[PDB]
Amino acid sequence: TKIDWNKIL
Amino acid sequence: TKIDWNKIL
Amino acid sequence: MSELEKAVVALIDVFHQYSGREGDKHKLKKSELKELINNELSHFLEEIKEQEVVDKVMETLDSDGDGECDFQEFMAFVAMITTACHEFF
Amino acid sequence: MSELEKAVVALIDVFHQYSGREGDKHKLKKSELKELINNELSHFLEEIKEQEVVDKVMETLDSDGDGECDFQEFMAFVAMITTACHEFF
Ligand SMILES: [Ca+2]
Ligand SMILES: [Ca+2]
Ligand SMILES: [Ca+2]
Ligand SMILES: [Ca+2]
Repeated sequence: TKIDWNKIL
Repeated sequence: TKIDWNKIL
Repeated sequence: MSELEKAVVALIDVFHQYSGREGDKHKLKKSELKELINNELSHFLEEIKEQEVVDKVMETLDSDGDGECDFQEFMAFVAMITTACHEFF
Repeated sequence: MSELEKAVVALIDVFHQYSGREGDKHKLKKSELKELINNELSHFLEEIKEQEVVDKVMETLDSDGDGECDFQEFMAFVAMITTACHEFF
């Protein structure tokens, strides 16, 4: 499940 | 592997 | 599908198994925390058989001071366990 | 033996698989971090195919500012992933 990337950082 | 309890707390 | 991804799902799955038992479904109260430890961490931690050990563990993990262990505080607990596991090794 | 205990061993095992490849065997350098992500987190994170994403991820995870990701910083990364995984859900 793409959880990504700015979320995150 | 007992990793315990004061270690921890 | 990788073992680390399996580890991530396990962390989530087990926290909610216990946190959802009673009260706030997103936090572990003392009895939920105690059973999680006794049932799921028996190879890393000694079975909690005394009220005061339950109480002290919660006091330690309860960082924001609300009497319960939320998911952030749980991850900190996991970090503590995982760190302590090497060393040994 | 429980799934949480399996999760704890996986965390340790995978960090060291990657951290020990080069240089400091207890820290992930950028190339080690990048491969860990690409090889082991492909269902949760988009494959890193640009240098600047590698660089930004390390900048974010490198809390003590030494250019590498140690095991404490790695656990923080795992906490971040695991938190982001619910929600969704
Ligand atoms: Ca609860
Ligand atoms: Ca709390
Ligand atoms: Ca290294
Ligand atoms: Ca660092």
